[PDB]
Amino acid sequence: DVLMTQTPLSLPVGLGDQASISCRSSQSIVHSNGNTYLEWYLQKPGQSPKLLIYKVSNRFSGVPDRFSGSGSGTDFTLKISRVEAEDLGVYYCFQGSHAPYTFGGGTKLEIKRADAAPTVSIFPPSSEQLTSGGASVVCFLNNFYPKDINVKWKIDGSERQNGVLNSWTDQDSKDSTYSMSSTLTLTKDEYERHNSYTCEATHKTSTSPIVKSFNRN
Amino acid sequence: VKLVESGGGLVKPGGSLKLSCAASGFIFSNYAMSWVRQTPEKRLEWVATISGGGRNIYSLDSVKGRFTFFRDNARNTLYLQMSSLRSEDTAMYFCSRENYGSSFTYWGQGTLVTVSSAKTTPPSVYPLAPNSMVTLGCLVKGYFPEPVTVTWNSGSLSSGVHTFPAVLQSDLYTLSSSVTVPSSTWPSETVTCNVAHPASSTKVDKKIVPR
Repeated sequence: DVLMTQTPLSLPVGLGDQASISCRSSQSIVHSNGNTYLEWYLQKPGQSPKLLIYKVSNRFSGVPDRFSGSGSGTDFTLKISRVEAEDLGVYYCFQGSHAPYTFGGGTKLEIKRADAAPTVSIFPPSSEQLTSGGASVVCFLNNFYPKDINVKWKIDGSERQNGVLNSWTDQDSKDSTYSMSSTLTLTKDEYERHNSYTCEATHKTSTSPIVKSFNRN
Repeated sequence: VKLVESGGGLVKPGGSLKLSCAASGFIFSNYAMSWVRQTPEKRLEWVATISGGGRNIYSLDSVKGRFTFFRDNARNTLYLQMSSLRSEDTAMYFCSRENYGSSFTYWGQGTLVTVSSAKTTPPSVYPLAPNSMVTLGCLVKGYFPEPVTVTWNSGSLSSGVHTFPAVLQSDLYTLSSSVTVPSSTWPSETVTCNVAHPASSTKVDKKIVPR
């Protein structure tokens, strides 16, 4: 089975700057008929993959001139001359010369923008949820950059690791930002047992936490 | 060139499922078609390819004996018959058309297959309520399998909206959605999150009211 690797795994790059993605095969992918069926695919968030390049260096129809392909034997490259926001997503190489045909594992292209701080909201549970014996507390951290962030829950001043679920968006091409959700799920009995609920968020846009909080009253 | 896949859904390990792909916009019998899948870790894997006339069929070895592929050229349709499904087969399945020089030239929207023993379960939907802007959400809790669909005010509100990816915990998915609107228009004007889950035929419209 032929085998493809890509580097880097993710690639941070500014608008208008340039980018290069490498693809290596574990053996030669020249077909007996003489051609090299190496193709590059781009999958934008929430969409099907699209063809960019075929037979190593041929731009498919409609694809911008900013994309170019090169390589030979077992090493290939996708170059992007000038990065637009729409070009954000996952890039996959693929070889179609040798059964079973295979894809590389993907390379995330990340648009580097000016740093941004999260906008923190915190939400007590609904009365509808309490009535049925549950109590979820939700924290939104919206529209921040870069993607690395630490979040922690404190209940009456002490930390809580247990029963905390976290979820990140992919990067938005509108702005070039990330959001994340953090949820703390408890029983109504465990929730009524305390008063002060707090998420504190740490991010390189500040030396000190951003804290939202509420009192069960 | 339009390609539209269907027939995806939840099935127990060992079970069977049939997928369809309907094509239009071209002489269907002239082009080879392919099935390609994407796992939840987002790896892509080729599954099979079938020639225009349907005589030549090439496929992955791990699906030999279990998956069957055929096409009706009269009805402009391609089929994948799955049996002996395993949890590794869980994936978005994509049909796709070949073209001189390239392999997967036109792709469909895909159809999600979930292989598992968890029971189907409809979501519970709960309002999240709490400066010139204000942020609201709804929590869609305890549903299975994926996907759900979330719009705000029946689609009349795309401007400042995002949905976080769902998270699995103990055989049930949980997801949330935030909207941001001007303070002066809420509560005064209403905000309503609309959730649909086709796998249970559930639709819930949940109005965000202030506490």
